[PDB]
Amino acid sequence: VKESKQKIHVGPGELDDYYGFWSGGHQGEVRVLGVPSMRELMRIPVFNVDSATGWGLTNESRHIMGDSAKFLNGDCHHPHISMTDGKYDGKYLFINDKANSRVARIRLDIMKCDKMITVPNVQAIHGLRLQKVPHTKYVFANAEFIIPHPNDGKVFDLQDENSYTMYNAIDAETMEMAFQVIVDGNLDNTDADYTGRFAAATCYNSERDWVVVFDIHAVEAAVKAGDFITLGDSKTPVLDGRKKDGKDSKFTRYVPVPKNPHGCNTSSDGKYFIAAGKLSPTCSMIAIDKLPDLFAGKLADPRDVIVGEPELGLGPLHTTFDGRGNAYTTLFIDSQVVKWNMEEAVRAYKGEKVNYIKQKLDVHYQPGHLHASLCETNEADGKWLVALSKFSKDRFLPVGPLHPENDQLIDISGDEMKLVHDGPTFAEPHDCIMARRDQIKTKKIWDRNDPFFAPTVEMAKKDGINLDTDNKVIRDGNKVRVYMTSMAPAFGVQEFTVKQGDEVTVTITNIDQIEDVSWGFVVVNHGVSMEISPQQTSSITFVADKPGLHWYYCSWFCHALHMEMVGRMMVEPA
Amino acid sequence: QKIHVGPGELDDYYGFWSGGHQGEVRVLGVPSMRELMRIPVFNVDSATGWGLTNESRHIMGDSAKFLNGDCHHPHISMTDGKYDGKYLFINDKANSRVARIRLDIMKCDKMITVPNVQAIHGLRLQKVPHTKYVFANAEFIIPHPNDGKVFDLQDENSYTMYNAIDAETMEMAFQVIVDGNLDNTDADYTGRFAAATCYNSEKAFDLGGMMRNERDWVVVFDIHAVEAAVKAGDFITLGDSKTPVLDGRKKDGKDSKFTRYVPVPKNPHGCNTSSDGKYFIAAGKLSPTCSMIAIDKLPDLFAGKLADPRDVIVGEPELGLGPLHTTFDGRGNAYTTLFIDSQVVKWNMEEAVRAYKGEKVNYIKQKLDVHYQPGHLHASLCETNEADGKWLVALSKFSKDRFLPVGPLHPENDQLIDISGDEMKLVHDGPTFAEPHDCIMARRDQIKTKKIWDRNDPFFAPTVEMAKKDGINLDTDNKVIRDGNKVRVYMTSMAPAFGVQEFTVKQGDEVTVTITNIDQIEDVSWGFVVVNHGVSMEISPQQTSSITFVADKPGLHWYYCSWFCEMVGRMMVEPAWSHPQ
Ligand code: CUZ
Ligand code: CUA
Ligand SMILES: [Ca+2]
Ligand SMILES: [Cl-]
Ligand SMILES: [Cl-]
Ligand SMILES: [Cl-]
Ligand SMILES: [K+]
Ligand code: NA
Ligand code: NA
Ligand SMILES: [Zn+2]
Ligand SMILES: [Zn+2]
Repeated sequence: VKESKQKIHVGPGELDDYYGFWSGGHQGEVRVLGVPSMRELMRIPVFNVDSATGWGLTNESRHIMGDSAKFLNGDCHHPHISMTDGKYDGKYLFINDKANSRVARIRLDIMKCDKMITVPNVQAIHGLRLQKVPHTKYVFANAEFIIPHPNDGKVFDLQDENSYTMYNAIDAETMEMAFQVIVDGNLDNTDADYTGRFAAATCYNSERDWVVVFDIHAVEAAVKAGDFITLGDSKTPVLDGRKKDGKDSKFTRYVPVPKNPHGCNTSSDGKYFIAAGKLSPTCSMIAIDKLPDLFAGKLADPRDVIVGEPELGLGPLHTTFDGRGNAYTTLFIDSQVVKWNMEEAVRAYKGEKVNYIKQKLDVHYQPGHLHASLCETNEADGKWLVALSKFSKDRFLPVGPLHPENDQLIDISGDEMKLVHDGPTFAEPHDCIMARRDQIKTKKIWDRNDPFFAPTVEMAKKDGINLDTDNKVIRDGNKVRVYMTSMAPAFGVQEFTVKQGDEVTVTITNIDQIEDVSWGFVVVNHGVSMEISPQQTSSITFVADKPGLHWYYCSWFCHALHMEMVGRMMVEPA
Repeated sequence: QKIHVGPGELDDYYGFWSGGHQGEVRVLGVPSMRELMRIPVFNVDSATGWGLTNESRHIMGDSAKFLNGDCHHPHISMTDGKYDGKYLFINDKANSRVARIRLDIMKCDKMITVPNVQAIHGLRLQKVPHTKYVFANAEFIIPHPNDGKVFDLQDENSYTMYNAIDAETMEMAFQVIVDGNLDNTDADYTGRFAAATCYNSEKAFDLGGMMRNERDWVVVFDIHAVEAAVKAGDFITLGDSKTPVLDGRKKDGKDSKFTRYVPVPKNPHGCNTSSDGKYFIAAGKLSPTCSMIAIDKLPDLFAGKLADPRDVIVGEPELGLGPLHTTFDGRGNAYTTLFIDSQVVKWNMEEAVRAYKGEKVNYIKQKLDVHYQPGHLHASLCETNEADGKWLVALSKFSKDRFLPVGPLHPENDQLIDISGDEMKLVHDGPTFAEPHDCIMARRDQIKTKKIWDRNDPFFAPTVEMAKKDGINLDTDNKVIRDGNKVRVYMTSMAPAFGVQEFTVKQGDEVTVTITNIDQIEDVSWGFVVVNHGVSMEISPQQTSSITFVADKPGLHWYYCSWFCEMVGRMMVEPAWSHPQ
């Protein structure tokens, strides 16, 4: 007998035990929470435009975003942390954008998005998860929607032979495409095994849909051999993982699974891909150690890799793991989390009369994703569970027609799940991920060599500027490039003069060394705003389209004399 | 007092937090300090489409071109010196705006760019007889006209102005030219007087210059005299703005009808009306004091019955290093942030005034350490004559080691403090993003929200009129209206499907999609995203929302329901080469 009795209060001066990384949902950002307090410590802009830091306005952010900087929106769902040997290594966080078909990488040492890619020749990146073993070499990303190839407006027919969607592999370290695998059907969610050979995804188009399993080794072998095509103007190797006249691809196997299956979750012992049944009141358990036989043609029926199909309740959507042998599954219709024992389910599937269900806990209301601490790793610790519920109804004060999501913290450390905290959140975060405090190591101040602003350092070099010291205004036709340091009471350049119509770039290097002393820069009535934290260089470009005197000021309260940290841009009329 | 709000319990107060440099307003529950909602205002919100939709860009006007704001000062409208829960107003220092939020729908419903000024900072509301005016400070001195011929702040036509906005119409009411500049502002409990601190009586542009004078001032406005001159036509106008402009500067040492200047040290910052209506209290900042202005001495001051403007000061308590802001428990105590000493100091106002008269008395009751460098602070109901003395939030700018490390950028630390007793007790550290400067609390029963939109709501009434020109009944119609290279899609939305599940256009067509959520259930919000076109918006129950974008890519393009949602559809774009060149 072990009780669930962890402390959930983090009082003043006490620190949280875990980091939580929440998807920002339809709002487009990533959020850092402290767990168990469930307080938001930081917002990391990704696909949104952030007025505060200037993400989406600065030259450094728009460089990372590339052409997709033209979009002001994103739709995030699935945040995941890079792994080495099946354990979080604290290097990167990755997240999808369903709205504009992107994957972004966040560097966890600076807590900023440092790379972003628009996945070519697909629409809507939804499902996303990382290779676990030997490390996160690939980011695996589902493109949800079937589209014509090419999508040039000659063919709109979605049953055309060249209409399909694809499974996507991004090189985690370079954030370039690795390869794409054409599949049958629509892709929903995906996960990876604990060896690197296999990955799997639920599919909902084309009484039984499937989980498609990928032999990533076979895909890799084909790419190395050059046995691939390319699509349109993308150099990405494209492999064909569809069935042809009933004949399987080398790259894929289609495992029949009921019914419009949704969640696709790898157990922390590495034994199972568990697909949540959604319309079927079941989960289906695929034995990963039977997949080699499946691909080698030693099994009579792709159904032979199914070793469990527990009946759990109405509307199973997602599954997580406590590392003790239990799975935890959201029941969307019954509005519960059900705790069940995986090996007992496997024995039940063979016909033994054993109850594998341990507990059903009511949640409020209509849970979608759920996440137990370290569940994506072989160190799953069985301490905390968050269930992310879509309808909060009366659980919080009314706030008008739009309601928050209810993210409920549940103590799973003992035999009985216990609901301990209701956390309201904005714009349907949908899913989250937790890490131990000691798995995350952050920088206190920036490195002057940081790649995040290395292109700005390069630009300064071409102008002969030492960013650590210089306060200079460079004139170049109708372009004006202001460079300044900022510290203690004043901007290093307190006034400058331009001509109406000039394109002004302001680059600021914060040379304060004290942690937490962030600077800001706002140009009044010009739509210009950005952050410059200690030892960072930030830059922003705008046109001086209004004659006269225009004030700029430091936005980030950094000193008793904050109100007075200002400068003047004087714009001479045309 | 209950500190922790368990599952199934509700908060006792609403808190409305400024979004700081991030530009939104945030709704929190107090005392849990959890964020219940975000209200987009000056930011572009991917989730609801604020800043992308036609309804939101119509409210923002020309300023819809800006993707940023910088807000500090949220305030709730009042009737007879008590919150009435109708509106929240807030400033934008970055692009010189004031915005109004309707507290029944929890959305920004009006926005104004204040003409002929730069940087709206200080903002507060008339209390009595109700919030007729929104008072807003423009912080920075600029030339008039600001056409690029004169840049000198010492020119006789370089100045800044105090701004009054009609709260109900969200049009300018008047502007008062002042000497110096403007920082924070508050209003009395009669409707006659408003007051603002000034830190730049020097009209300088550099740090040393702004600190030269031993005293700047709080400028006091006789609003009755301003209104009297407006109705008498005794005003001018600047540029193309019709806003009445009154001159509240001194001439050759002679006071204007509209203003008086009370010398106060030094670069004073906070300007806070006591809840009993007795004082404007200016926080001394560079001076380790607050200056207490007796509001009942102001009529005599404006009537020339006092010899020296300092005669309206009846207290100047020495409190500590860097006083910035003051709030009130309704028990006769004031609470002031000490930015340098990093404390909140509780002090008794009537004893501070006695000490000013020389009566040696210790008016300081407690100094509580906060973490670290507090700016604003706010006690529950402090801006009303119902100040209840229960909760206090101090908003500190350096959180240092109070939270887990999250990289070089740190959160702010908004600390909840129990003040219901004689001893202040720190109960909760609340990390927040992007520097909320200030917040405002309301009792749960002071706020009444709608669960479902009204079909005649002015928020989308222009969209209803557009639909009418097309012969469209929005509650029923699922139709595609073609008009040259414009395509206007109108659909209803309710489970199980979009009312229009596919439509075809020509490459380059300008497509407007208008969706009416005809579902009646509450919490059933719909969303709409067009993949790879940067298009996203919310449609809540009985709302009509619309968004306009160019179909610049040939081929098939999926759209889907984001919120609460298969619920998908297809836009088919015929290639330009198959249509007239
Ligand atoms: Cu803008 S200032 Cu003390 Cu209000 Cu923060
Ligand atoms: Cu930066 Cu004050
Ligand atoms: Ca001064
Ligand atoms: Cl999943
Ligand atoms: Cl257990
Ligand atoms: Cl104030
Ligand atoms: K800060
Ligand atoms: Na990129
Ligand atoms: Na307006
Ligand atoms: Zn999901
Ligand atoms: Zn899901």
